[PDB]
Amino acid sequence: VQLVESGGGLVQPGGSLRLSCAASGYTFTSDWIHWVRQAPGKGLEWIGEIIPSYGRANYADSVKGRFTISADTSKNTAYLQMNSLRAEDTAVYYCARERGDGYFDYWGQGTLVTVSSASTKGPSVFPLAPGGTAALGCLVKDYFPPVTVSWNSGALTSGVHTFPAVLQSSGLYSLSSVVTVPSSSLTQTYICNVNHKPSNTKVDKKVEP
Amino acid sequence: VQLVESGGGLVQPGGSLRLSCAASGYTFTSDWIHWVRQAPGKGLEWIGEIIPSYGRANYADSVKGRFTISADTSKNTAYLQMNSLRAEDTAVYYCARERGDGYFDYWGQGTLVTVSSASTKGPSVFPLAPGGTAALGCLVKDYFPPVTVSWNSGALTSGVHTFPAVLQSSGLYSLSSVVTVPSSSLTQTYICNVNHKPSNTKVDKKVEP
Amino acid sequence: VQLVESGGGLVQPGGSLRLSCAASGYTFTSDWIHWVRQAPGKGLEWIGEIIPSYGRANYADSVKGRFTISADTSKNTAYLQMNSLRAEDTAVYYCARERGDGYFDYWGQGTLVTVSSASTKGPSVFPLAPGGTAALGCLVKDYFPPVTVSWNSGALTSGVHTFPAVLQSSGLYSLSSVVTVPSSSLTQTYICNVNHKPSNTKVDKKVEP
Amino acid sequence: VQLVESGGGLVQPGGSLRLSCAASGYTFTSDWIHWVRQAPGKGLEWIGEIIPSYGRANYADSVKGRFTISADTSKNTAYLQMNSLRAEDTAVYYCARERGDGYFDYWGQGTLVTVSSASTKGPSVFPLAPGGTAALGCLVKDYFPPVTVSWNSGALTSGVHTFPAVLQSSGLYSLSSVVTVPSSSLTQTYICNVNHKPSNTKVDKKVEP
Amino acid sequence: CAGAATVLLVIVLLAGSYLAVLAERGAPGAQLITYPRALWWSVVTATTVGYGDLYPVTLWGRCVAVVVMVAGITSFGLVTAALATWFVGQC
Amino acid sequence: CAGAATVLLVIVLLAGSYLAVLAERGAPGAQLITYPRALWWSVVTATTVGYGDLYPVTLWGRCVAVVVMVAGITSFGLVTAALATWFVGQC
Amino acid sequence: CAGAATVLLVIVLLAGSYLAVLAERGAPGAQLITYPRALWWSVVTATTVGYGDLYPVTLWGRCVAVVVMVAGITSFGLVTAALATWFVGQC
Amino acid sequence: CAGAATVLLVIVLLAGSYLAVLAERGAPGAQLITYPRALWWSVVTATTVGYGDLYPVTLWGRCVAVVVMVAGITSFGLVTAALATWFVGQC
Amino acid sequence: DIQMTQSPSSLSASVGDRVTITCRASQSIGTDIHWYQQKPGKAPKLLIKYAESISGVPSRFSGSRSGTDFTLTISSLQPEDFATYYCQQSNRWPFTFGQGTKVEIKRTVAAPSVFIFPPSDSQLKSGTASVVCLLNNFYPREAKVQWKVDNALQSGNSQESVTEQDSKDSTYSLSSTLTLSKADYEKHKVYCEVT
Amino acid sequence: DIQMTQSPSSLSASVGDRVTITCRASQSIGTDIHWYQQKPGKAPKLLIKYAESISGVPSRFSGSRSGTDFTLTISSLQPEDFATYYCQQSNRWPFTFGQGTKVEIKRTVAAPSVFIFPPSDSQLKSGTASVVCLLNNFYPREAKVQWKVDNALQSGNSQESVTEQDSKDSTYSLSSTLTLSKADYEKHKVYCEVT
Amino acid sequence: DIQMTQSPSSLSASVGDRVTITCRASQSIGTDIHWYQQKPGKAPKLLIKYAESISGVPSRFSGSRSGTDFTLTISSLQPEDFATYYCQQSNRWPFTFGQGTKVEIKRTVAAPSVFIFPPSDSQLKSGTASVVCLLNNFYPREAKVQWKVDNALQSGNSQESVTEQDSKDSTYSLSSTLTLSKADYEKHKVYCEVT
Amino acid sequence: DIQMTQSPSSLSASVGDRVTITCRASQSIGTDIHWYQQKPGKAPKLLIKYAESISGVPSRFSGSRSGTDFTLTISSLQPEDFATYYCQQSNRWPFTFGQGTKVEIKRTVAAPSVFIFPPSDSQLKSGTASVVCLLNNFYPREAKVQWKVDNALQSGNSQESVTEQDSKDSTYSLSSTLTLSKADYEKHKVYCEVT
Repeated sequence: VQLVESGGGLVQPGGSLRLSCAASGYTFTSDWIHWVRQAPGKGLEWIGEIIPSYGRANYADSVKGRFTISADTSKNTAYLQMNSLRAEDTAVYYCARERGDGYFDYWGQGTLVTVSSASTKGPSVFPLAPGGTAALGCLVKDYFPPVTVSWNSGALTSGVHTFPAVLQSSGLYSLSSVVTVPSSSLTQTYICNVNHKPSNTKVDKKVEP
Repeated sequence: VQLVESGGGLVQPGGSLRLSCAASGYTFTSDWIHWVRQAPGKGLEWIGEIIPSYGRANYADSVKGRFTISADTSKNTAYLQMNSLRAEDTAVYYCARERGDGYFDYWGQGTLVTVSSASTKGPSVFPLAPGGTAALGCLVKDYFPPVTVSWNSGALTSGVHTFPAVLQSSGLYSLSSVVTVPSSSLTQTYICNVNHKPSNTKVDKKVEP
Repeated sequence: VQLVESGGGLVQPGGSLRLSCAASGYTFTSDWIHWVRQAPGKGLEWIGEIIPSYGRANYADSVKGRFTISADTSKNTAYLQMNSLRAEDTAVYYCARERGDGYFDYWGQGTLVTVSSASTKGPSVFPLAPGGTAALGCLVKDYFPPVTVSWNSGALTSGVHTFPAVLQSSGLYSLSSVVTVPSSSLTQTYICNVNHKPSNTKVDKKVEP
Repeated sequence: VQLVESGGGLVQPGGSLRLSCAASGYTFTSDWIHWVRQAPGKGLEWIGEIIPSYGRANYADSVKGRFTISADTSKNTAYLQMNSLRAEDTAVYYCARERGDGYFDYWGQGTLVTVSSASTKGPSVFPLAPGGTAALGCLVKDYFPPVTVSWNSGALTSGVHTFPAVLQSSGLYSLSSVVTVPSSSLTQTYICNVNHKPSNTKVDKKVEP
Repeated sequence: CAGAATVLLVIVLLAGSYLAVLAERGAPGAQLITYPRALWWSVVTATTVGYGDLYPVTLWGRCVAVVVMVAGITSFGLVTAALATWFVGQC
Repeated sequence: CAGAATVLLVIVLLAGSYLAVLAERGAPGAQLITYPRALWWSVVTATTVGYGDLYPVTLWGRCVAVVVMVAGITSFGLVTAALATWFVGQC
Repeated sequence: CAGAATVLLVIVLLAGSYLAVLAERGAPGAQLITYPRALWWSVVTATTVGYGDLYPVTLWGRCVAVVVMVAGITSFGLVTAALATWFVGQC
Repeated sequence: CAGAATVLLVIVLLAGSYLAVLAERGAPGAQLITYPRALWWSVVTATTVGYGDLYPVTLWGRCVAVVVMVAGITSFGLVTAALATWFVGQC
Repeated sequence: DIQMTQSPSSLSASVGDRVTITCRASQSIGTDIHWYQQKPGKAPKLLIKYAESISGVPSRFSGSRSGTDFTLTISSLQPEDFATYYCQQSNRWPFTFGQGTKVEIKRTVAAPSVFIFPPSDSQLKSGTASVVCLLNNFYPREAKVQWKVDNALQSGNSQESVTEQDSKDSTYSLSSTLTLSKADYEKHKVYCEVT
Repeated sequence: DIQMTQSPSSLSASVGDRVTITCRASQSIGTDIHWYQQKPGKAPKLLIKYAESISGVPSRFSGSRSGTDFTLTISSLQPEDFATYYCQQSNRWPFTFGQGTKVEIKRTVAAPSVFIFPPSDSQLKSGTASVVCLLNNFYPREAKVQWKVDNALQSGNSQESVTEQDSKDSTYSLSSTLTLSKADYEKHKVYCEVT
Repeated sequence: DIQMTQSPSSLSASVGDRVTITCRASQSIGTDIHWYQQKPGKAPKLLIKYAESISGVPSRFSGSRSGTDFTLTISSLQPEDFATYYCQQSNRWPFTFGQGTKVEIKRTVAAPSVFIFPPSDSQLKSGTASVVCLLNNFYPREAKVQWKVDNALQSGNSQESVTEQDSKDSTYSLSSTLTLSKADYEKHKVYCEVT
Repeated sequence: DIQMTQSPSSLSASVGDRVTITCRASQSIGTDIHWYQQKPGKAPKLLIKYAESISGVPSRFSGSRSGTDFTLTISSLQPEDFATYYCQQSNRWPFTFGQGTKVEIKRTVAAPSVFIFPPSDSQLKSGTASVVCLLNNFYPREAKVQWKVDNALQSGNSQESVTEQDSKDSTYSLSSTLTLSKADYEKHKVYCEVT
């Protein structure tokens, strides 16, 4: 039993965007799917609830009657229609099951909905190269908006410090993915895998000294 | 469905005066007609209520048992008997329908009841005369107490700025009715119509340069 | 319908004393007789209540279980047994009818219960003598404890100013009963009548110039 | 009807210890035995309750689910299982009967449970010797942890001032048991009886000048 | 018979509700002063349930309340026996 | 029969109301201490409605309350069946 | 018959409880917004007891409340007569 | 018969009261935690009156409450019909 | 217990003026507060009940408002209204009264009719020499009566008393007494100069 | 009684901006508060009920929240929204209204079209000499119109009036009057310099 | 949880005087508070229940009042009343007790019977030299016992203990101990001057 | 609406220590508050319900007390407990969460393993010259990494990032970046001295 969210990335102020909570596991008649939110480094914001059964869907005065919540028992999903979007709506949006007991038993991965009048961009990706344990990394430079980084297609994971995104003075998320490795391996494939849903990227960069 | 008030102008301190709310539209068995008030530039004052049905008529401690509220289902009216009047009672008095739901669905025009020991008077009426848009006006000088001003018997209405009444150092409401007009018209009839219910006036003044 | 109290004058600290509320007028089954008190120039002190019917008799934590309230439907009376008396109990004690409605419809004259370790005394009585309206009076000197003064055995009452009792530096209530009279009467009997229940006095003093 | 406690003396921080409330007198079906506590010179601490009937046993958030309360209607007892003990648990532990009325009708003698990482010790016992009334005493020196002192095996009791235990700069309870006696008796047996449950002592010391 | 009983009840409820708001307005701090809520009051009373959100503070109110009790309990009882037979005579 | 029942009830109500204010006065913070309001209490109880503005804080009170329940529910029930027949035998 | 009645009741209770939390959520300060507590509500109502911890603030709620009363009082009454015979026909 | 019914009821009341205080103690802020007051609770419930001074906050409590309702309403109803006949067969 | 806080204690309002007296209960007490006029020396007299009017009570007396603030108003203060006014809980056991509010009628500066009185012969034998000095039907209360004998000032054994306002003239009489050792009073007797 | 405290009194918010008006009730009043637009000289108009929308009310007007804090919001302020907004209890008897909140529309500094007016001949006979001076469709309100005659300054008998904001231009007309003794007005007539 | 705040902590009231002890509950707790006398070393003893009296409890002990303020009073304080007094919630789960109030009996300045004690021979071998000094049945508590040896003052290893007030004499014994290295105690032994 | 006030925001408590987190509800909310562990980047995880324990939740986690003050306690803080902790109303509509409380694990001063990185050739063509400088698995957080080039100090285009505490080592990596115009970076390249 787990919840799988779809949609959401970047919109323009006043835009529109539609979030999805596919059900995927033992699902009772009368559950509310709920919608919660967290701004950059903020608390959690109860926003809505909906019984997919009778399809009645209560909202926050905070989020008004700007957003609509849709049901569809035929797809065992629920959806977060998102009109009239504001700089504040900038946040992550977790759905959640609540059985009528009034706590959140399970929680959808949660997606990032970003809201600014600036445009999408693309990561440069510029590699860092290097006894004991030596450290090699890469940069994902000058991007916008939600950046993934796995080493060797997710194989290597240990001593790996993929940092938080700095807001470049320019206006562009330049990160810095890092790995610690024993020095004897440079032998060993080391190719850092950048993904962006907002800019259809797949850039992999090789690390030799 | 609308409410039509009668009566009320000027009394002497300690005087008496009787206000009227003729019904005039689809009127149910069990409505309360209510009485609300607004002093010069003040808030609204719930004062009373009355079921014309059983004729029971509740009042404000603020307005005591100085005022009585009368019913008369035969005239589909209700009335605001007004004994022992005080400098404070100086106000406008809106009636209102309330269906037992406890908000005011409709509202009588509301009248002015004034209370001072000074006497009624009469307006002098002294015209102001004057390319593009030129402006002509008139004064309603040295009056007491509630002054009406329409141009051409209500025909002309645009660019018309009939001001608020200033309290003349004397003790007499001298106003100043104003109109903006294109200059090519002085051709055009321009005669400003002053009414007073408290002093049976009808004075109309003609405007040539 | 009126209530008539008996008893009460002076006791020694820790003494005992018994107050009486004879009924005297249309008296229902189920009335509470109550006991209220007022210290010299203080508020009123609810103290007790009693249904003479079942004879259950509630008291103030303030007056503890020091005082008992007795019933006696056979004498249509009620009584205020008064043990363990304190300097504070110094007060006047009104009884009162309360029908179970919880206000006091009628009120017994109320008596004075005084509490000090000093002893009873006796009034000297020393007359003051004197055109228009001239004024003649008398003094009731060096007394203890509740002093009555009527002129001519209660006949004359007008222009009469029988003062409040001053606490003499000695420790003895010396008052000053006063009358205003037209001067032509000194002709006219003028003899001021001092009573004391605590010292069996009846002293009457004659006023010539 | 009275309650008799067993167990409890000294444990090491994080230790365990089990207290006993043998019933001993007319004992109804449905009484709660309760557990109360008092730190050195502190207030009383409600800690638990248990119906020996259904054996349900509620505790203080203050004492967590660190302690368990056991029932045993077959021994008409109840018990205070005491895991995970802290410097604070240092206290005396009274049990008490409560009939479901919610006050404590009877009270077990109460025992001392001490909690420190220091070890048990033993009292030196060093006598003090001395007309009118002369005074003779003894010391119970350098002990740990709950010290008893009776004169002549509990025979003599009068003018006897067995002091409170001082915490010696060392870390060891050195007391001072004292008696006043008329001087003519030194004739008279005077031998002060020190008991310790924590160190199996029975030391009696004789007093000659 | 049963439709008479319902009506009687739906009368009593509409009667009481009416009189209550009437009975109650004027009394500062009266709650029971709008027909809508005066209705809920009047139901909850005739059902002998007694939630307590609402009740008369005034004498005249309570006098209403009594009739509402007397008339409305009985007349509701009817609709309660009514549907008690209907399930009886059936299954 | 029915007039006997009403009377019985109007007795119980006047009984209970009486005893309650009696039972209750003295207990600091007693509400149920004036016959008028002790009456409303006594009605609301016998109707099995239970508003909760009012109730006994004292033991003796509640002892009253019980009789008032026992006697007053039954004796009210009578007046409830009474008018249930009267609408039955008629329509 | 009696097992039908219980079920009917245990239906009404599960019906009402359901609809109430549904009816009530969204209304700021609604209490009666979780099925568990919406159940307690629904029992306490059908028993005509009326504790008052809980009740509908919303219209739609109260509309629920009414059905719950109407259906649930009767259907409970059945289980109340049910066990009233069972003690009668026995002793 | 009727003496059986009273006893049954006076059992249920003593049953419920017992279990309630048991059911309830431990729950911080439980009111319904001393047999005396747990009794008043248990009466007021079986009478279907519902004052609301007192009630269970705990689940297990309410589970008690239900039995107390079910058993106690019926068994009280008996004592209510009992004295309803006794006044009937007499006057 | 329940705490009626009457407001204020003192009112110096002028006759025929609008007079209002406040009683803040500590909790909501329903409508169960009653008013009580009590005049110097007399029993409380109940004016208002249920915050409702009693047989024989004058029309000026009405009592309003609710919550915690209860109001007894005298529309048009009268000369016969000089009294203390009391406030009574009924809601909770036991009943309580308010601290009480004294009303004093205001009116036009008057003066005193004054009347000095040498001491009774009979009293002069006794040993004390009580010189009285009467001051009749004045307003305001504030009055400075000294003594001098042979025109040096007397702060020795001066005992002022003042009376309750007349129930019709809302005036004030005073009686300054001056007690003297007979053989201080024989030394000099040429005698109360008021201001 | 029940005390709706509306918040704030004054709002100078710009057209198409988000506007919000608070009503703190003194106790919990259920959902029983209603909103009322009332425009200068006109009757209250009910906007929101039960804190619910009325037939014909514009979509910008919604009313939310609960407990003690009730909120009427204008999402996108309009030119026709210059009004005072009112707040009404229903929960307890009697009904109450809030102090009221005035909205003033903000917009671009404009200027006045000005129009001085010598006094009517007919009026000059009477004995007074009322010089008017018109100032049309300006923003903000703040305006300093003096008089000088023969270029010494006039603080004598200057009477300013200002009009209610236009329901479409959210502008302000003023009318400074200057009353003169005819035989002070005959002495000198060369005439209202605005700043 | 529920917060009984007993008031005050300490009472130095004189025997046969009127003594009163306050327990403010945090909420209204019905009448469900009980009193408990507990004497130094002994178990609580229940005095009052339901705020009602227990079999065997002395008549001086009564407990009154309600709301949040509960009062246990000792009309006439006794010598056997030196104790700490406790206060117990029942209304809500779980039960709670009050901080407790210690009563100290007041009486007439007395003095000490004093009794210095050289150290047990057996103990002198051990290595320490415990000089005791007894002070019997005094009042007040405040007492200044120093040591000097050869008439230079001792602030070294002075250990005072004081006893609980007698249950009949409401008096105080002290026992100042002075521990010495045997070979500081052999150096000089001419010995506790009290003030 | 209902206002859960969690207390405090920040906790720097040491592993295996007793950790406690407070949630004051604005009104009594029954027992209807739930706890939620949420770890950097992950969804809330429900720890406690009804203030009751969930399948799979570690034993250290218990949640107590009532009224307005609710408490989630970690008896023995763990390395895997570095998270933010949340608090959820259920009593009234709508649900609410607490401000949240961040726990930071304390442990022994360590140091950084440091690793400076010259800019990717491919990037030098582009036009910027991003010098990185890595600082691995340190404690505390406080670290002062400057730059100098040719030993004059650099406050130009220094961009520090710090990582979330390891879920096992409760340590901190930093990555100071320094962006340079390629033709400021060609002028001088002899290079991040940490303190």
